[PDB]
Amino acid sequence: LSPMERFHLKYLYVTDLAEQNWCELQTAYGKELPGPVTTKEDAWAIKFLNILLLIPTLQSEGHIREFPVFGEVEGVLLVGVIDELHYTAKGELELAELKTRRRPMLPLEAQKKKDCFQVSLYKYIFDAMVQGKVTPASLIHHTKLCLEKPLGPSVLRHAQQGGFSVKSLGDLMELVFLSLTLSDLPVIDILKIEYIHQETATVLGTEIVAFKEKEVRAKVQHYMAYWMGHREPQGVDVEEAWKCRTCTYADICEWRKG
Ligand code: SF4
Ligand SMILES: [Mg+2]
Repeated sequence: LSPMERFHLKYLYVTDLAEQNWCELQTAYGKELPGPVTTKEDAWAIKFLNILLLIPTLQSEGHIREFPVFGEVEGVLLVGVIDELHYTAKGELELAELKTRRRPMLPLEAQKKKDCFQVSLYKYIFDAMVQGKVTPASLIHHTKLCLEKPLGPSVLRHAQQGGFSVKSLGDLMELVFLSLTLSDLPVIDILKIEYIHQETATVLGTEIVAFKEKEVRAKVQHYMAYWMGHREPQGVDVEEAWKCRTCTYADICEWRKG
């Protein structure tokens, strides 16, 4: 029985893989020992209507926030939300992820590696979306969305308020696929992480992620291999054994003992 089946998971979040970069075993324990008026058809419809509104905003106002992303990645559906997207002064599409720290210390290199992998996943999924690699069939196969169930009045409220007339959920998805791929949306050019002190608003550092598609794909194939149940989960390396000093599951983790 695969972890996705054991933990009753049908898709994953981008942060689930980011926390998996910190420790795969700690992430596994987090899903095993954790510590309805709307419908999944309605929730995804709201996500689609947000996209249909954000695409022209980014292409006209040049700046958007909270852009949802999704797509099948190595047999697993990965879902995420981009903090910020905007065109630079040179016409480059830049992604911004803001990290606030309560203490004014520089971020750990292990924290930077985890954050670099999170935004690399954002570009990985976003680029696949605007280039026509994410179909409505792949989402329906993974989310079990029933297309003939009519959308609840909460969504038609959220919709016609913006002027658009929705048909069924299937027609809503086909317009999203059209608007993602045929509206001249480019690939994300710049991946930018910014670390800020919460109080004094001091810049604690700024990373510009050097995106390499082959390395990103290889790391994803390795991580998704565990979730599909093809290999045992791994703990942290010995040089990063300090991660278990504060790990919730350090008292029953037999990797830290072995
Ligand atoms: S104790 Fe260390 S190796 Fe074990 S789950 Fe926690 S962080 Fe991972
Ligand atoms: Mg964010």
